[PDB]
Amino acid sequence: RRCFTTPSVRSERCPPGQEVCYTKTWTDGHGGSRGKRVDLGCAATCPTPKKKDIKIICCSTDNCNTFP
Amino acid sequence: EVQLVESGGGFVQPGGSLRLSCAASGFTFSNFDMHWVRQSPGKGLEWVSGLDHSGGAHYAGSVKGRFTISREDAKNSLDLQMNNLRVDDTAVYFCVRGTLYHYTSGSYYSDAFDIWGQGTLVTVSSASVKGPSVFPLAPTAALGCLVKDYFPEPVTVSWNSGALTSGVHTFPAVLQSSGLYSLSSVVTVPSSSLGTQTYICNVNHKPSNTKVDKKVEPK
Amino acid sequence: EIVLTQSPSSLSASVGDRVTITCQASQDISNYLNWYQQKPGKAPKLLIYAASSLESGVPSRFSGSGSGTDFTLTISSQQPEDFATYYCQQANSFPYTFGQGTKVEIKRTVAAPSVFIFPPSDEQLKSGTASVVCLLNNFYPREAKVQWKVDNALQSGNSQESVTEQDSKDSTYSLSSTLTLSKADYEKHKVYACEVTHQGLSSPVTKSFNRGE
Repeated sequence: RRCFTTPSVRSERCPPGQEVCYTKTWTDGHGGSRGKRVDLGCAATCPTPKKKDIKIICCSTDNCNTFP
Repeated sequence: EVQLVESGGGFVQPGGSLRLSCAASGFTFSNFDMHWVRQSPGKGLEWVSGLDHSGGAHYAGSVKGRFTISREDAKNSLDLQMNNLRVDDTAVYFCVRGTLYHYTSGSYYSDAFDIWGQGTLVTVSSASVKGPSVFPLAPTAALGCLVKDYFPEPVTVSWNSGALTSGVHTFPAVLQSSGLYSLSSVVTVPSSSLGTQTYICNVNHKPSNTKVDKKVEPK
Repeated sequence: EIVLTQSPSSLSASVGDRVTITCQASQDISNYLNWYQQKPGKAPKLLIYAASSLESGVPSRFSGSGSGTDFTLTISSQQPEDFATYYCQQANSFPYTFGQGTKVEIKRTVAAPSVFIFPPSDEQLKSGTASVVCLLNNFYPREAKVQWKVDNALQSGNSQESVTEQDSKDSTYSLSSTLTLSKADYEKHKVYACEVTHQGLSSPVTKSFNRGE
């Protein structure tokens, strides 16, 4: 499957087995002037947010984790 | 996993030149700021030059005019042409990727240095390749071998063809004022065995195809 | 050029201790300061960016603080894998500059050095040069004072000393001091002495020989 992956945002073939695209956001030390960080990649299981303001969005179609 | 690999290092004389190259695994140079950072015992870590994502080059003052950083687009090759080298340029050179962090407001480059190559050794010296002289350090008792006047690093020292490893101390080499290196290798053994036990140090210097076995006994 | 002053250049810590490393910038750099960890023979590893933000995979015991000129790296509980050298690095303006580093070493009890002196071999004396070696074996801490004396004359500027890394087993250091003399200067004098001052010794220790016995 294909998902948008960071750092350089492009569609990439997921490592086989991984069929879930994800979007992960969190707050940096620069969040006041730049906003939330955002990570994009593949996964075999939708990640579980550690704690705090980490929110994770998952889907299961090609290139569904578009950049906000 | 994402990696960087350096190449093109070696030994050169003052005024000489060296062309370092860097090859990336898992990403494309043109999307990132790339940097060269060198490290030496004496000045520490030093940013040498950078080539940002948009194609502009930057250089440290001690290097500008002599070093040229460049990128071969879509060829996975970041190069650093180092001309008119000096002794002061002797260091381990790291290929370093500038970080690329994404926010809801966009992309930001080189907040930090997240990917570092294994490093390549650059040594500028007027000396030529030379085999070492091996002298005994005659004698719990201590004995050793003095490995003096060789170039370049490294040498390997074993004791009794590798059978003697406990209590062995091989000190880091020191660059003498003559431009040649020197070090000692020592080992502590019981005083009762000084008369009956044989002690050999085996010194190997690959750049000069030199191999010396020296017997060390009390006087 | 922004100057970064790391303090201390070196420090000893035990497992579980709280480690504090500071970094001071010669001018304001906001929070554009990073921290790296480096093991011997290896490349530095990014640990913290933007003064306080951790990289992925970095344990929670690492933390950072500060903005402007005064910055701190804290290891809440020193672990065995944390004995390394730590560097701060500013990303505020060109050129990128690093601190001199803070080498975290393994704390242990004081152990006095075992001292040996070695006269030059007759083989080397054929070359016109004489080397005299003083060995300091398995001691802690690193700080030691080695003084060379030739017929009671204090030597200065003609000796170099080399130090091993902290031993993987007992965490001790070893040091060699090498006195370099010409063959003519060596055979003019008779008594060669190495006096060692170390915290683990009751009083300084001298080792000596007489040329030709």
